[PDB]
This record gives sequence, C-alpha cells and structure tokens, in this order.
Amino acid sequence: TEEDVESQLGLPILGSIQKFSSLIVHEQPKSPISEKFRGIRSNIMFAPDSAVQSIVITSEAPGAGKSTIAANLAVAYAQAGYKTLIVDGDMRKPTQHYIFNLPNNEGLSSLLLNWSTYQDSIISTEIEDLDVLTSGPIPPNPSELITSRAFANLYDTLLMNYNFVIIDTPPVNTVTDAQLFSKFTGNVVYVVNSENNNKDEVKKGKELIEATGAKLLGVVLNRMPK
Repeated sequence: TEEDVESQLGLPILGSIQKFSSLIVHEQPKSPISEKFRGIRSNIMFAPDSAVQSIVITSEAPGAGKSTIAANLAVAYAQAGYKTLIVDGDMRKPTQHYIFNLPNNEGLSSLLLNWSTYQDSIISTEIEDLDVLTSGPIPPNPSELITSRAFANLYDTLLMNYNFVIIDTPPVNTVTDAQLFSKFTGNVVYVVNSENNNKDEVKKGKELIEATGAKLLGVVLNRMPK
C-alpha cells in the first residue's frame, strides 16, 4: 500500500501509522507504532544539507488524524533530546489543548494581539523538553494574524528558544492557513488519511502544498490497517 501511494502521489513516505490517551509515544514508548514516529523524526532530520528546525503539519481534508500525528511527533522529538514546541496554528478548530489537557484562555491569538505575555502563553508539559502553545481564543481573522509582523517577530523568537518547532495547521483543502505558515518554516509534512477514497482530494492537497514553494518533506499515511 505504501509503494502504491508513493508512486501514485509521487512523494516519499515518511511513515505509515496504524489505527490506534492520544499520546502513544509517551504512554507506550516501545510500541511498534511509537517506533514508526521515531522513523518519521529520523527521516525528516537525516534526509546532509537540510537544516530543518521547523515544520508545518497539514492534511488533505478534515478527519485525517493530523493533530494526533503532530502531537506524537512532537513527543518523539522531545524524547530524542530536542527542546520542542508544538504550536496550535489551527485557530479555527483547535485541538492541541484537548490532546494535552490544557486550558485555552491564552495562546497564539492572545499572544499576537498582546492580550497575554510570552511567558504565560506557552506552557511546559509534564513531558520533558515539550512545550505547547495552544491556539488561544478563536479570532475572526486568523489569516491576518498569521501574516502579521507580530507573527514574523514571534517566529524568530521561537527559533531562538527551541531546537524544533512543529506547527499544526488546518487541512489544506479549503483555507490557506497552512500555506501562509509555510513561508516561515520552509518545510511541510503532509498527513494523508489512508481511508479517504477521494483521491482527487489527496492529489489536490499535494498540488496546493507544492504551489507554496516550500519543501514537501513527504507523507505520513495515517489510519493504516494492521
């Protein structure tokens, strides 16, 4: 199935994740699934002259499990020794505060608008070397925030303070938020729901990501069978 997707979509497979509290890499660190997350990490970082310090994670459509992939990949980076930040850049339908069991009264949107401080907006989790910047309150104008000087300045600060930054984003099919964040990271990981029978959507997502000019590092195939 992996080889089918690699050829039909024309992208390398960074890893395939079987169907499977969300944080399997933390709760079951020796599991074969957790090892596949470590394989994704390794495939991103060892692919010579790439210096990847940050990535956008997006998907072809809603319901692909993208946010769970992003969170577990962040745990894998932290376990490998990277001081890691996961940013919930989906300010429309945020989920990282649910995944990590955190409040969402302060986060990305409030930080950018000066309603909360840097120090208050980023939370250190109970997992060593893993911090989370939740989305904050839902703004009426998310794309304006992403393209603001405020975000450009924040991004520079994050690169000073973290060895690796992962930005979860909305799916790429209807809004351009993922593309706008890709200006900053220069790098995108594409989560594809293997259960999605609409291959036009899968192919279109690749096209949309490539149109940014960012490096499409490869695909994470999710919800694979045993």
